[PDB]
Amino acid sequence: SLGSWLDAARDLISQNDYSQKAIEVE
Amino acid sequence: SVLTKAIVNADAEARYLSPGELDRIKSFVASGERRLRIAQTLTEARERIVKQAGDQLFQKRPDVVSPGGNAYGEKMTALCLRDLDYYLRLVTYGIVAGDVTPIEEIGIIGVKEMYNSLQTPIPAVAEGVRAMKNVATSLLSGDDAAEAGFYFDYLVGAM
Amino acid sequence: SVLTKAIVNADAEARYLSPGELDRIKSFVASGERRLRIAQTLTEARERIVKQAGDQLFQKRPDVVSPGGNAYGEKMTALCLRDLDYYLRLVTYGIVAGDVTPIEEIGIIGVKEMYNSLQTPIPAVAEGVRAMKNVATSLLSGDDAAEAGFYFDYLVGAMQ
Amino acid sequence: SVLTKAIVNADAEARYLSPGELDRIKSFVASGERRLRIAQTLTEARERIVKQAGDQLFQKRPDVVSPGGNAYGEKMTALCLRDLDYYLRLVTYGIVAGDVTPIEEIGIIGVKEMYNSLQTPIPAVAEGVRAMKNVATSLLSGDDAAEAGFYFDYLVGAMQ
Amino acid sequence: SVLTKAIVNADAEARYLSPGELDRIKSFVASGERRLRIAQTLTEARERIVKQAGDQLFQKRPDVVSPGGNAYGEKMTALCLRDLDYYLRLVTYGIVAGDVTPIEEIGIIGVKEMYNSLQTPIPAVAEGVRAMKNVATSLLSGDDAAEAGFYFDYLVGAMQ
Amino acid sequence: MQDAITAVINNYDVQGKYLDGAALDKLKAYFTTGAVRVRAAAVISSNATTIIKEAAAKALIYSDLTRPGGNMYTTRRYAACIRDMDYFLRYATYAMLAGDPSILDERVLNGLKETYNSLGVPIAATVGGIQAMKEVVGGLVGPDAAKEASIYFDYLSSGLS
Amino acid sequence: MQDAITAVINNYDVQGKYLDGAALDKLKAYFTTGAVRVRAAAVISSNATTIIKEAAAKALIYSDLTRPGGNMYTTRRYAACIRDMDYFLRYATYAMLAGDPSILDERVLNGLKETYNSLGVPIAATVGGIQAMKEVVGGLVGPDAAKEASIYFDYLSSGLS
Amino acid sequence: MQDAITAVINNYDVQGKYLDGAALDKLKAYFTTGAVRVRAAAVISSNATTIIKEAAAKALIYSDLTRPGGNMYTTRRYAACIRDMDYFLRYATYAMLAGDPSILDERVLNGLKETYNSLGVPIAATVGGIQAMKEVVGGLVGPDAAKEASIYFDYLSSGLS
Amino acid sequence: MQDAITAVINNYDVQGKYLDGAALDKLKAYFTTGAVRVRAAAVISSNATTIIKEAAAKALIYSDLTRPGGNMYTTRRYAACIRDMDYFLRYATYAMLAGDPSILDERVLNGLKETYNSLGVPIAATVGGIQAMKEVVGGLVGPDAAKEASIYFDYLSSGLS
Amino acid sequence: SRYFKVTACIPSLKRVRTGRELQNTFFTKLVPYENWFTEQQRIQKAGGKVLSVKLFTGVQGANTGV
Amino acid sequence: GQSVEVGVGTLRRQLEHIYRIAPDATRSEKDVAINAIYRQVLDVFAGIPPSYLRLSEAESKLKNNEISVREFVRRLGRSENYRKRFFEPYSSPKVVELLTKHFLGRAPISQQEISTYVQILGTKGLAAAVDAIVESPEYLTIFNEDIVPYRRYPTLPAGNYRASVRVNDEELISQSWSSLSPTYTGYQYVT
Ligand SMILES: *[C@H](C)[C@H]1/C(=C/c2[nH]c(/C=C3N=C(/C=C4\NC(=O)C(CC)=C4C)C(C)=C\3CCC(=O)O)c(CCC(=O)O)c2C)NC(=O)[C@@H]1C
Ligand SMILES: *[C@H](C)[C@H]1/C(=C/c2[nH]c(/C=C3N=C(/C=C4\NC(=O)C(CC)=C4C)C(C)=C\3CCC(=O)O)c(CCC(=O)O)c2C)NC(=O)[C@@H]1C
Ligand SMILES: *[C@H](C)[C@H]1/C(=C/c2[nH]c(/C=C3N=C(/C=C4\NC(=O)C(CC)=C4C)C(C)=C\3CCC(=O)O)c(CCC(=O)O)c2C)NC(=O)[C@@H]1C
Ligand SMILES: *[C@H](C)[C@H]1/C(=C/c2[nH]c(/C=C3N=C(/C=C4\NC(=O)C(CC)=C4C)C(C)=C\3CCC(=O)O)c(CCC(=O)O)c2C)NC(=O)[C@@H]1C
Ligand SMILES: *[C@H](C)[C@H]1/C(=C/c2[nH]c(/C=C3N=C(/C=C4\NC(=O)C(CC)=C4C)C(C)=C\3CCC(=O)O)c(CCC(=O)O)c2C)NC(=O)[C@@H]1C
Ligand SMILES: *[C@H](C)[C@H]1/C(=C/c2[nH]c(/C=C3N=C(/C=C4\NC(=O)C(CC)=C4C)C(C)=C\3CCC(=O)O)c(CCC(=O)O)c2C)NC(=O)[C@@H]1C
Ligand SMILES: *[C@H](C)[C@H]1/C(=C/c2[nH]c(/C=C3N=C(/C=C4\NC(=O)C(CC)=C4C)C(C)=C\3CCC(=O)O)c(CCC(=O)O)c2C)NC(=O)[C@@H]1C
Ligand SMILES: *[C@H](C)[C@H]1/C(=C/c2[nH]c(/C=C3N=C(/C=C4\NC(=O)C(CC)=C4C)C(C)=C\3CCC(=O)O)c(CCC(=O)O)c2C)NC(=O)[C@@H]1C
Ligand SMILES: *[C@H](C)[C@H]1/C(=C/c2[nH]c(/C=C3N=C(/C=C4\NC(=O)C(CC)=C4C)C(C)=C\3CCC(=O)O)c(CCC(=O)O)c2C)NC(=O)[C@@H]1C
Repeated sequence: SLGSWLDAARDLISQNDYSQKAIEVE
Repeated sequence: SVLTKAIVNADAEARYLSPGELDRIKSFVASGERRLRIAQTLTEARERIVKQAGDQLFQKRPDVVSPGGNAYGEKMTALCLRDLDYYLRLVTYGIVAGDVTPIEEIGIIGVKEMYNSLQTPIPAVAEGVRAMKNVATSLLSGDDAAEAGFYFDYLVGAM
Repeated sequence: SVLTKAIVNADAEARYLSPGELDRIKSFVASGERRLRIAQTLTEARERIVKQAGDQLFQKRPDVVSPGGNAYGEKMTALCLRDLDYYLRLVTYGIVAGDVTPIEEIGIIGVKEMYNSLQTPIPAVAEGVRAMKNVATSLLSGDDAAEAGFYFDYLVGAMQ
Repeated sequence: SVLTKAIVNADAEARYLSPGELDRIKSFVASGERRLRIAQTLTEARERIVKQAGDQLFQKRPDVVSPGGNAYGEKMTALCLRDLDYYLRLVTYGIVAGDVTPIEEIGIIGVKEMYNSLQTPIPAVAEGVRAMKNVATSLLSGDDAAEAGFYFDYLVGAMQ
Repeated sequence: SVLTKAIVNADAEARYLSPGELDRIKSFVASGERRLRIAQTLTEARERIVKQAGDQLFQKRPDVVSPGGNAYGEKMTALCLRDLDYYLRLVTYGIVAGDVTPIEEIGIIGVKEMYNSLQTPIPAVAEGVRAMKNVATSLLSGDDAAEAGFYFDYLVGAMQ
Repeated sequence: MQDAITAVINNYDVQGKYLDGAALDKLKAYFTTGAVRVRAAAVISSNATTIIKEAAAKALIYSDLTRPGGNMYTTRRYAACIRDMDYFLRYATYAMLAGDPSILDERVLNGLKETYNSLGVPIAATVGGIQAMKEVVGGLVGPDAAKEASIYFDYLSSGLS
Repeated sequence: MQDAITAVINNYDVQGKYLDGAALDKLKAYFTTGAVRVRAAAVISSNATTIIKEAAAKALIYSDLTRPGGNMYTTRRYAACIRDMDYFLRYATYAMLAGDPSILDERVLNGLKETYNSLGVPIAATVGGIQAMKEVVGGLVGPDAAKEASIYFDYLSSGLS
Repeated sequence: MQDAITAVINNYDVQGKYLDGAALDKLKAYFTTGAVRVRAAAVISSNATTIIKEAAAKALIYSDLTRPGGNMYTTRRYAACIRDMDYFLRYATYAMLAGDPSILDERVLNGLKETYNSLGVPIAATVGGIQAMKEVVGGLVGPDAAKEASIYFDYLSSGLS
Repeated sequence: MQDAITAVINNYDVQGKYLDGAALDKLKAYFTTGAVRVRAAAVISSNATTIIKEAAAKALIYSDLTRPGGNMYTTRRYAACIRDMDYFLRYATYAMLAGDPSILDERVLNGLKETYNSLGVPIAATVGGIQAMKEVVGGLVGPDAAKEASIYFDYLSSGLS
Repeated sequence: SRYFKVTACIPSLKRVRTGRELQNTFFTKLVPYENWFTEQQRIQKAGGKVLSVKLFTGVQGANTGV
Repeated sequence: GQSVEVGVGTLRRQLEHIYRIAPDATRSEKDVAINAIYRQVLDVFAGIPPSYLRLSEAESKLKNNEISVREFVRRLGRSENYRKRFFEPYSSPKVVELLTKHFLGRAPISQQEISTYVQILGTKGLAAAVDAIVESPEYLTIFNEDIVPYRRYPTLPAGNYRASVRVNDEELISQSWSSLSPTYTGYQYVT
């Protein structure tokens, strides 16, 4: 079921938005 | 394990174990208690290692978790985390065995084929393992950390 | 050596050295200092070890030092002791190397065939090595003696 | 080439060329004139094919032409176009040969390994070839396009 | 057949069928209708072809139909004709298949060994097949005759 | 193996009969179908990887099989399963060109059930995967081609079960 | 082959479970035994030829087997029998180090019965020879080691019979 | 090997040039010749044994070579010589179809002179035999074919000498 | 092959001398270096792919060699070149652990120059690529390790040239 | 092509070998048809016994496709 | 005075591993032996076959223990990659040298051995020559059905130890299998 992953993953998506960062060469 | 490897070489040469082979077994069994401790620490902190490494990975590669990206969507994101958890469990097995035989059969041979079909990018799975190393290493004593590091590095090499 | 053996296994697998194989190398380098001390002790006591072991062997087997026996006569007895000295030297090399590879190439391959031409009895030779182990063990510390024992045992195993 | 392949199989069997093999050679020589025309068309339109294909590829995959992506930067973008041009040249050689043998030795064997070192994504490359096929098909006559399609398809299949 | 051969080559390479291999299949299926007509013509004229070829062969080689010769006597002469009929039937099968694989299994492998036991001369048999070709060619259209010729030639090549 | 053309010749050779009109009609039938088959085969080869992916998504993945304790758990086993899928697809394509199911029996089907049973590979799931591939293939090839394609996929499925 | 450590790991991997304290305890148990096993193995290797000689004297030689018409009659057969004895001893030593009987099944035991039946080698006598070796080994290794050593010898004997 | 078509391709590929009209003209030239070559090849294959017999009669047999003390004396050596003749004929036929001498260089010509010198095979006689085959072949193939056939025979002869 | 420890032993064995303090000092020297070498080897193995990529970028690629006509032109040849680079790197790592260059002479360097000359592989460029790898490796391993690592890379380069 | 499945047991009667030879001694295997006649002979000369032969692939008495 | 690595030397022994596949064996053990087959018979110096070189159906039958290592080695030689890499570029006498090296581990013993195999190649396949060596008695004594072929430098026949050193240690392959895109001599230096 990956239930722990399902709740943790949405928690992660809500806390931070990846759709702006853009890749950094670093 | 160390045992399996030693025995297999001896059997192939149809001989009893060398003094060198015996010595390696002795050293390994002395290290056993320490190895079990390292594994236990990582097992306990599993959820943290995966999650913090996951966060770093998503920061490092925003694209994967983007509408265009493969990992996009919560279900997909969960699967990527599930994968990280699987790889962490494998590492612990390696540490207690003292070799990669368990790791290799379960997680690296045929790995190229599977991810390529899925279209998940491997030139990034390795990065996730690197990430996991950094987190895991911070929960270990310096000597313990080095031991653990080797196994993490092997995974990165194998991909 | 330990190193040689590890490299050879990696070459066969066509791989870089495994974490486990690297760990084995690490253990060997740590042990090295102790190993050197053990070897030095045996080197110093060599003359005594050979002589005492010879005596025990001759007590164990009167025959070798008898008219029928190969060892019979002064020259022959010396040669039998010389052989024991050679094996002791090899054992010391083995201890520092951490493997029998040095021992094996110099002394255990073709040994049967060599002794058979000479007509020397192989089991007696093995007894002489066992004798040498007992003498060596007494000089060595208990922990040291165990280490030394393995190498002595290998010789006995290889030629019997 | 068709010819090469037929001869090579016969040599291995140590036999003169079969009636069926001879027939296939006859068919190829008849088709040759058509094949040359198809190749010429693509050669003339090459600059256009590469450009149009490139555009489609970049539209389909923003990432390659992005800071993270391999293609990012003018030099890199040029190299990605250069690659597409190389693959088109290979395809033309294939059409005149009547086989992918020319294509395969120059471009498909070792391609994965080369791209993996470069870190270029192989699936993107495949997309670019697919793109090139679509453009090429439009220039070619329907019958011609089918012939040309097979060679393009082979490339796409191999780069996977 | 052409189909069998193409699939077998692909299976050895462990790959799906190449563009060139597919093209050869396409050409063959177009040719097929014509091939069927050629086969039908030969089947209808078979009795005549065998008879005429027999006569020419006996003209070419008086010896075979002589007391020493194998063909001598009615039963033996019938058997020689029966053999010619068998080879003609094989040729028809070959024409429709577009390949000699069917012919080869039934007629060309072990042929030397079979004839050697019988003591029939193999070169004479080849002459009979040549004879059959000449008769068959006359009945066939020039283009058709060329196609048929290849299969006849293969037989002559295979036993020589 | 045996193809449609050779199969006819095979049957006439045991009789010893020269090729006859009825036989010729069977050969004629194959020759008309042939063009369609060639087109279908090229479609399948180009889309082969996708066909396998789609079929796995439909049946194999996100399932108990992929989860630990399942026969497709571990990378090694996952990779073996998709390799077998590829085999089935390739052989079905060969059969479709040939117009004969014999090749499937000779190379794929013979001994497969017994091997699978010893391995512990689940036959039912495998059959399901073959059926899934057929559906995907059917779409790509188009209807006329699909009928021909379907019989070879069905032949594999029946053999396994 | 499989060893004690890997056997625990494999059992947890099929469950998908991370390693737990109960599992750790089994692993810990092996690690304490290990030192003793290594010492035992060295003893056996050094005395291997003697062990076989003593065991043969106890069971095989001075018997009908050695006498004409017996399986161990002729030099070729005598030599083959003591070669087999050496195999059993070597593999039991390997198993004792490993702490797992798997290697015996994988290499020694697999196909042995069938081969023996075709050869005409008498299984009962062979078993007797293995049991004899065990007793001799027991003496050399010492009591603590002997218990561990015994189970692998017993495992071989049961497999053969 | 490399055929005529691939030889053109290779020249352009090292330059990196796409195929051009001048290149296309060379390819076109080959395609007209092609049909003739195929006909010639079938003629040669059917008459292969005869061609070798006639050529041997012209040069090798009834000679000192066949007589005692000669390199083709003894059945073993006679048979080896006719085997070589057959190889030359087969490879020349392959070259004629290909329209390229490369195959001859890669397999037949490479190391042949040195081998012959160690064996003691006389090169001059061998060359003579090749030239004899050419003349016989020329007759069978017919004039248009003969010109093409001749160059490959000549290529072999020059290589050997 | 020979390693540092065995090299000392071999020198004493030809003399017939037992090991002495001077010899022991050389052995002692190796044992201190050893720990560093092990760490370096692990670094190189993990970063092996990267090392080769960087080295190729520095010397081989973006060059006439990659462009048509060049040895590293064609995918097949590109892949061969990076294959060889990986071999050299793996053996250098083995030499560094061993503390002796012997292994390089035996497996890596044997017949290499002559083979390269026949192939047309350019030696100078290869040497350049080895030197490039060394620089990259030097950075990863760190300075103490780098000195040790450098000598083996230099040994390879000198051999090839 | 036709294939045979073959089981055989082979003894070493000329020499005594230390390495494990069980895989050579009892060997079920698949043999191409064209190889079997040679492989049968080989087992017989060694004084092995051929326990079983079955035709895995191919049809009995087929004139073509063989 | 002479050292332990003087004549034959320590290395060539101990670089030789007998590999036997066991049915029970772990995949990681099995794959090391399979890789060794590829590296002896196709001369894969790097020791890990590129995927295009692999043959998968044969590997699956080997991992299933439906075929022997000997039968796998026979299949490899009848393979197309064998024929393109080793038969087609070479001349028949060199083809034979490569056969003995690849299967058998040694240089050809005699000119009489060379002549028999050359006559096979000319009259029958490459495959028929591959079948002959594997069927050969030498093959069956040294490797039988279980052992993967290894490099063995014999010494029993005269001249064979030298020859087998020259073929296994110095004759690296020096020709390109592929004909297309010949490399130009210049462009040696990278600028
Ligand atoms: C995370 C690093 C990347 C990512 C994640 C992602 N994973 C999957 C799906 C699968 N993961 C596995 C893999 C394993 N199964 C095993 O047995 C093992 C070894 C123990 C592993 C590593 C499986 C089987 C799947 C397929 C589906 C399933 O789990 O049943 C997905 C879904 C695949 C898809 O295309 O939908 C995803 C997205 N994606 C990224 O981009 C990260 C780099
Ligand atoms: C474009 C579709 C994609 C892309 C391409 C890309 N390629 C490079 C660099 C190289 N590509 C080649 C390839 C070839 N050499 C050959 O001989 C052949 C076959 C004839 C090919 C196709 C080579 C040799 C290079 C290396 C540089 C050189 O030419 O010397 C790059 C640049 C990467 C770099 O860091 O150099 C790129 C970007 N990349 C993508 O992401 C596109 C999808
Ligand atoms: C006498 C010349 C020397 C001698 C002999 C000796 N032999 C034994 C014991 C055995 N001898 C054999 C030998 C054979 N078995 C066979 O199948 C053949 C070939 C046909 C032979 C030659 C066997 C099997 C035995 C074991 C006992 C048994 O037969 O059951 C001994 C006894 C010693 C012991 O048991 O340890 C002896 C003394 N010994 C010498 O020193 C003489 C030079
Ligand atoms: C000795 C206690 C008894 C005995 C033994 C005996 N064995 C053979 C022949 C063979 N023995 C084996 C067994 C093994 N080979 C293996 O690889 C393994 C596993 C590691 C085993 C245990 C085999 C395969 C053979 C056949 C060929 C060979 O020599 O290896 C014989 C000879 C029989 C013959 O005629 O060949 C004998 C005598 N027989 C006794 O009577 C004793 C009780
Ligand atoms: C007589 C029993 C049959 C017969 C004979 C015949 N032979 C030839 C020609 C040749 N015969 C040989 C044979 C040998 N050379 C050797 O070295 C040996 C072994 C020592 C032998 C037996 C050779 C070399 C020739 C070729 C010509 C030459 O001598 O240089 C012919 C002529 C062939 C032709 O067709 O012109 C004949 C007739 N033929 C029969 O009909 C008898 C049954
Ligand atoms: C016949 C015209 C002349 C003749 C020939 C002859 N050749 C040999 C021996 C060899 N011939 C070759 C040549 C080839 N082998 C090949 O596979 C090819 C390429 C396809 C060729 C052209 C070789 C390599 C040999 C050596 C090994 C072998 O026999 O195969 C002999 C035998 C000499 C001996 O003593 O061995 C002979 C007689 N010699 C003549 O007299 C004619 C002028
Ligand atoms: C890379 C830096 C340069 C390069 C490499 C390159 N090598 C080949 C071909 C071969 N490489 C070797 C080398 C070895 N074989 C061995 O046995 C050993 C030592 C044990 C080595 C290191 C061999 C023998 C070959 C030939 C066959 C093979 O590929 O296995 C090529 C390809 C040549 C060809 O034409 O195919 C290349 C490109 N070349 C460069 O340009 C770089 C400077
Ligand atoms: C003994 C009188 C002297 C001696 C001999 C010696 N030889 C070797 C090594 C080899 N010997 C041979 C020689 C032969 N092989 C043959 O086929 C023949 C002809 C029938 C001979 C005579 C070979 C090829 C080797 C090398 C391979 C092998 O060991 O089998 C050595 C040892 C070298 C080594 O490193 O092992 C020695 C010592 N040397 C002396 O000191 C005597 C004067
Ligand atoms: C996938 C749909 C299902 C699945 C497959 C699966 N198969 C194996 C193992 C084997 N597969 C085969 C089958 C074949 N080999 C062939 O050559 C052919 C004919 C061309 C077939 C179809 C074989 C022989 C094996 C066994 C040995 C080998 O690995 O080659 C496994 C792996 C089992 C293992 O642990 O090795 C799997 C997973 N199983 C599933 O879960 C799917 C339902």
